[PDB]
Amino acid sequence: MRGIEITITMQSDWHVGTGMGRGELDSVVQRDGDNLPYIPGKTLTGILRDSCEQVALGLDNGQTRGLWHGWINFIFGDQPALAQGAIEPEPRPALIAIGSAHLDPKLKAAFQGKKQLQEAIAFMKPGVAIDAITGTAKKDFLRFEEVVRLGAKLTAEVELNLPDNLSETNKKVIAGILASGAKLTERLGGKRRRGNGRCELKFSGYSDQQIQWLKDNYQSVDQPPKYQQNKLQSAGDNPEQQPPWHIIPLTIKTLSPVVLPARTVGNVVECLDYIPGRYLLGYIHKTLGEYFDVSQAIAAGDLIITNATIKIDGKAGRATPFCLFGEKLDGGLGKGKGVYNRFQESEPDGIQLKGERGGYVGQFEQEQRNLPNTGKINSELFTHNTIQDDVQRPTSDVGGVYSYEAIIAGQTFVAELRLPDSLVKQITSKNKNWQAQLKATIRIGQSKKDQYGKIEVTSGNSADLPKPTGNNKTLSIWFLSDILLRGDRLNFNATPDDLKKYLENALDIKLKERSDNDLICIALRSQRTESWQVRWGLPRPSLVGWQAGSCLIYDIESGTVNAEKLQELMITGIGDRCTEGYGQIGFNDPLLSASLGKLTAKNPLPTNHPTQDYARLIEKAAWREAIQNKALALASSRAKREEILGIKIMGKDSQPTMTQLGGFRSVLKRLHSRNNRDIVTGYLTALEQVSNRKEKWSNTSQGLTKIRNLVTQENLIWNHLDIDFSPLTITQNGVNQLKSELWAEAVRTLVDAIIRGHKRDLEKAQEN
Amino acid sequence: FSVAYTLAERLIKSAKEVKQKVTVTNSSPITPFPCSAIDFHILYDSSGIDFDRIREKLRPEDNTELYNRPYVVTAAENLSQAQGYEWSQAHSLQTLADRVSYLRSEKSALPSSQSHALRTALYLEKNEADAQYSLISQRYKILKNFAEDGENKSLFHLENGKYVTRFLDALDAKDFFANAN
Amino acid sequence: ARKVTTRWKITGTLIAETPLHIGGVGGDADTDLALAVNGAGEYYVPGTSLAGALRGWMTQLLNNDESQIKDLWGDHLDAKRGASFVIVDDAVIHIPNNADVEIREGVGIDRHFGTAANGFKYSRAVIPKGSKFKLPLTFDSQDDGLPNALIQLLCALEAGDIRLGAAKTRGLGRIKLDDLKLKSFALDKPEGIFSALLDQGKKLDWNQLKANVTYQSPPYLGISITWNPKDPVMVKAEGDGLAIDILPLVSQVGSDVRFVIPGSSIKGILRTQAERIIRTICQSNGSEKNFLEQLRINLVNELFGSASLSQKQNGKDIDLGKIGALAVNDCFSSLSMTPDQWKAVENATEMTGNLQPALKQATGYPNNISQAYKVLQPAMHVAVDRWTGGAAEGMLYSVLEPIGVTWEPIQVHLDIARLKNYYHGKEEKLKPAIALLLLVLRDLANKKIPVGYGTNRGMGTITVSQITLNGKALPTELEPLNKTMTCPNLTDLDEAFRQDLSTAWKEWIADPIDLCQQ
Repeated sequence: MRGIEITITMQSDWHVGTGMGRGELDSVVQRDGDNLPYIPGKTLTGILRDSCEQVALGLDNGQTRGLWHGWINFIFGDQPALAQGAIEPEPRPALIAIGSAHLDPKLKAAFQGKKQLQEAIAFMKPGVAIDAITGTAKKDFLRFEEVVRLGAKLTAEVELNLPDNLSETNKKVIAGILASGAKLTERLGGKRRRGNGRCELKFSGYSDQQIQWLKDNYQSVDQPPKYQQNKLQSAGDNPEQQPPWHIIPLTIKTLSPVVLPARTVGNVVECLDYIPGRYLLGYIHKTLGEYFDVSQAIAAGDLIITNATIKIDGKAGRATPFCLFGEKLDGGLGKGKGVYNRFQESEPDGIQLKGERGGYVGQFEQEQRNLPNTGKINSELFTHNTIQDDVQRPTSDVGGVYSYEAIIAGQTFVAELRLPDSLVKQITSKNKNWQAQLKATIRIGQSKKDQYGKIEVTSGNSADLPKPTGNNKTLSIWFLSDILLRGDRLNFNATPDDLKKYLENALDIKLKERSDNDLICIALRSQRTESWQVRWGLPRPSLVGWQAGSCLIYDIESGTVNAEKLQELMITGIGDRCTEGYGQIGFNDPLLSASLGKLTAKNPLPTNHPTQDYARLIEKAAWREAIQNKALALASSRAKREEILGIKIMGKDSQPTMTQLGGFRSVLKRLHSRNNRDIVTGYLTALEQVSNRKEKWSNTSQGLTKIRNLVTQENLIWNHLDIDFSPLTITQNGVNQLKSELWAEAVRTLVDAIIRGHKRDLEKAQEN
Repeated sequence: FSVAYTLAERLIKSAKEVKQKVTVTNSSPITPFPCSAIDFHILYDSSGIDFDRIREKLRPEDNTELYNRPYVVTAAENLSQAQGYEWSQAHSLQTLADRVSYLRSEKSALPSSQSHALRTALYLEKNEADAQYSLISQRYKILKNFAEDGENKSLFHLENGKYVTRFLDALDAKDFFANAN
Repeated sequence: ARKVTTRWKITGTLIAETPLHIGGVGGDADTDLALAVNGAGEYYVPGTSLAGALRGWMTQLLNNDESQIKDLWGDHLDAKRGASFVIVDDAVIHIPNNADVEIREGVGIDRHFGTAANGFKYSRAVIPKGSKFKLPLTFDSQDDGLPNALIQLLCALEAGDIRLGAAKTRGLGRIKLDDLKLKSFALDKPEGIFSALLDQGKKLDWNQLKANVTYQSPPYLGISITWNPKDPVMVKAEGDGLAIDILPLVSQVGSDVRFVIPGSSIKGILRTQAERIIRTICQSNGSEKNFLEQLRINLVNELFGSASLSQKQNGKDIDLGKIGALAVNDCFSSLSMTPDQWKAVENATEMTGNLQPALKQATGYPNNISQAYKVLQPAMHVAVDRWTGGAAEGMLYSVLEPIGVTWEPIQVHLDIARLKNYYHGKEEKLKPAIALLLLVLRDLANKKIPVGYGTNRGMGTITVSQITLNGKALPTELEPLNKTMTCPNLTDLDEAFRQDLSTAWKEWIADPIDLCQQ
């Protein structure tokens, strides 16, 4: 389902999300992938939950547990980290998913590349603590905080995956609670109690009619329905698998950060730099499960979804082979030079090598003449807290803070769904446009309901099958996924001899480790994967194997390898759980045969737009501070002061005296608008009409007329400032209007800077 | 401690960059000349807890960086026979310790009021940082020591095309340079 | 969530009873200290600045008890307090009509030369007077009813006893609450939670709670001085006019402009005479000290205040700064003009031309230049060259002398509670500070302290006809201060009280220790 939104109108300046500060700031707000401020969906869920907890706590007549608190645990899910002892029921997930509230997409586009404007969305708020007896600032207690301008309208997508059996009364209860708790929300973020973070929070479609219904009906409302999993159902009716194997390449693009747990340890989750195929098995069950028994196909091994690895050269990036070694001082794939395939190249004299250990390499033909392109996955750490509800601040009892690494938005990954011809016949007999159903937007990962996990999936055209070369002299193996062999005792403690025996049996060829002493023959690392199974409500077992990237090469002692069989093993994978993407091999790849040591690497807002008012506040800020900084620079040179006003130093002397500049500057304080330029022109004519005062300004570089011009030629302040305002404006007709608005302030700002820089250069000449 | 130690494992790499900026003259392969160096942070939690993010918040403009913080502590005399000698002097910890001493020296010789005006200006472009400094340089003669241009009109010096300064490092370390000696 | 037996929305109008300055980071190219503005650029009171204003006052009310303060304003470190139960929002300031911000000039006057100290020239943007902003307060009650300390706070707001922003002693920061409204929502119950969602709450009669309580106004002494200018009195306006070079300073006071004597000005003259008395007794010279050192002398550091200045004493670190216990309020004339009537004077160009109608208009005597000029009189002045006579080239200048402007009483406010805190509670240590203040008032009444511009040059002499000392909750031995004095020489205060003060004064003169060091 889709269509619900939360609209957040920020009604005071607001601060959210981060325990860090920039150069002049000791607290910096959280910023999306566009570097624009946003309300994270975990903050928004937590704020909206709290306000629903208030409503329920009122409807419960102040009982901390009761009927309506049950409804909150229905809508927002139980909090199993709080409860202690033998809680028997499995924890309910939320019915509501709430995204991060981002700025309007068109406004966000206006900002792109305008770094100066992105900074102008927020400003320093001062903060000082006063000593109660002295009435003066305490030592240490001086802070400067980034705050985001009020008026921001942010919107978050919301999804309500209500149960299929839920009654119309219970639907209206959920709407009533959510509409109520939204309207009860008046603040969010940091320092809500001291002004910040005031807001209106609205759902689309939840008017006060939804609150009024609850008011009329809350006394009639039962306990929420019991939660149950959507269990799997197997038809068993699939065909037997038949060759060929179709390959349906799925592009995955991350649209919000995705947490793909590598190591879940304490208060931090570390993230993979690839999407395991098991994350896509739910999307495969959704889209294709109407055409064939996906669960039977998984059981039979008629289905593979590979890992989504970073897209390189338009294809799936391949896990960097551990046979590649870089020069420890001045080589490796990140340097783009000095990479040796130790399966084929000796270690050079003097220089010691280090193994490559990660990242993904692109494509490489047998005569690439270049190092393969290296893809890197960008990942960011996100930090969250839990609030203890009675003290309304994090505490040790609630665990305080936790972090997720996430694959950030905008990353593009390629998976492949492989299916046998018999299933593709089955599907195509039921839908000829079935690959069009593979277009979806889905949530995967950890924390997938709130801030994390939104990905677009799009299918390509049917890709070509792999084309391994059946070399009869040597066979190499490159691990592109994590191989999970079982030992002969069915535990995972297999060894490289188990892999040798496995491939020997599968390909019907005897193998021996190659003995060339300068060259390495095996370059494995082990991997242990810890995972949860959502259908079990228990962790999976522990899956031990070898890491993607591990490599080995064998001398083929007897038998002949079949490229038809190498291809079959390059589609189905080897070992356990190949349906999830484990077991993905590369056979006789060029990059493992090649010798590499010699190679090297290769718009403005519409005028009517609703955020035009807000954008104009950002513009004035960016313009004002631009004018100020330029006025400082221009005033820092005596040639620019003499050009703009004629003011100059003549030894100890100032032309004119500082008293004459102070008189002018005191009149320019009255230049609030271009309707006040008559005030300054009044002063100048009076000065000019008195001979002794006019002579006070001789030996200026025509300073009286330079002042007349600057006050009466509106373009001239902008000519002197010579600021390029294009990076600083986003409103259409922003430059013309802001010039008409900020003119008098720019004149005042420049003259004030010039006269200060003049006096302080005069002090260097005068104070000797 | 865990976050602090992983910072140190990144700081140790930043100090260990002396391994290839100060190198044995006429060596082949280019061996490091034995050189000792420090990098330090002072988290406050504000800077970003990740070293890569920590340093990009102190590079406010594309040619301007507000940290000189890999500081060589080996004596100049010991370094004089290496290649990269000139770099080691600009990165000598004594330059930081001297400037900290000028900040600590005294009422304050450089008022904190005015140190923080300069601190604020450093985040601007050099033309604006130098403008602020030129408003101050002859009101507080101690600032002749905090300059790095060789002209006594800027807090920055040019290093491999970057305007780099110790002044904001000296404000950071002003209270972390204490000793029982 | 956090349990809330009842949520209270407390709101009303706060009016600037004096100018106001909450500062932003500082400096807008028109003022060295620039007002705080929200993200929309509108002048506003940060809810932080008002929360600490109200918490600070409450801290003095409750004798600095941490417990009850943190019960209402939260605590970062107690394991059972956390977030505040009082929410204070940011409140935008509505300057009356659309009067622009005033800029106020400031100068430090060197105590040796009697002239503007070098560098000590500054300006502060200030919100006019009459300006309004919301009282944005919310209170979540876990107890039943509304706290006494919070009722006392709302009483102090309606009394105008809380001060906000910078320069609280030097003229600024007085606010008064009007039209206080209390809306209650029983968030503990279904009907009250729906009332929060839909009905805008139960109105409580404030007058009922205001009757249940007595307002516990803290110890203070208030001095109100009635003066009439003997010689014209005026602070100089920020820049030279056209028809008149030297014009009086004016401020917006509602919808009208009035002549103002900043409290910064009355405080600097009082401080200058206070310091001169102290230095005279100790025979202590001021010529070698810089201006910040000249200011820093005993008793005046407590009364008039001292700059914040952290100093390492010996391991221990101490702030030498303290706010002034003595606070002076800007003074305003009986005589008001519409904002354009004065602009007619400021923009007059010929003293015998268009200036004459402007002054006739602004003084309220449109048809009597004689009566008009018995109120505001233009005065020409020459410097006469000593060999030739005649007049020195260029040295012709004019003053608009407010010869007949009538002024309001000067109002000084001595926070006896603030002094007593400096003296660590010892009410016996008050007597020298009180004795000094009465000596300064004896000089003020005896014309020894001229005020404003041009004091040596035909202006600034005042006649003090009444001083009204009117303290509340004074310590029992200072209660004879409660007197209306009209003799300049203090002889309306009881002689036994003036002798008691004189005895403690003489005991301090004999050994002028730093009386707040213990």
